[PDB]
Amino acid sequence: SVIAKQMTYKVYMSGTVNGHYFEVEGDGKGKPYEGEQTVKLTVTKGGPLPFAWDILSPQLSIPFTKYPEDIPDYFKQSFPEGYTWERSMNFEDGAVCTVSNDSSIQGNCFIYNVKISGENFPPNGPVMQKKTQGWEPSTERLFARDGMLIGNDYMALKLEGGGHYLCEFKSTYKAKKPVRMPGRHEIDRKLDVTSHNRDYTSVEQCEIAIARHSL
Repeated sequence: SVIAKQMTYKVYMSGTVNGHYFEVEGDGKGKPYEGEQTVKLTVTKGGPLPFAWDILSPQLSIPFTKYPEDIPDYFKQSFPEGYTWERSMNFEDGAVCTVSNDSSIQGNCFIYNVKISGENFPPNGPVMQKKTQGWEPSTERLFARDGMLIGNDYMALKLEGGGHYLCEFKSTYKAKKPVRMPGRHEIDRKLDVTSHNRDYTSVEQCEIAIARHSL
């Protein structure tokens, strides 16, 4: 098996949010065929971050998605060569993040190299004021276009006080070799920061991701 029942990963993140440069490194692990994973992150430059951790969390592992047998797994198939992706996060207050990734493999361990640029978070908004309280469970909707997978997800951050802060995700996933393409399908996810030190220079997250047919 190119992809084992138990795998680890390494993530290298770098970027700028509202002009603040940072880097994050992480060690992850999980069960690719069960859609379960966890990761432990360390802020290696620019910490403590002056912005909400929640905006980094969806950039920090799609091979850990449970696909049923009858839906081709674009992500697992891409290995050993791997894939890249591009994503924009378009917040309801005009803030935008642009994200890019390379995903490769080293034995039983994935390597992710992720780059983020976030701009125009309002100084007094929930991201710069660290008032977000994690993402709601979501359903990303995916389809094939020219050997790529196109994803869209209407995401929502919880707010201190009980409101929500909306964000349109648009993602394009690109295998490095041609793979068997799936039809239209959806991935249900839950993503949670499970713990952190008090200044978020160490942070742990978990994700459950499961694919199913579209209606």
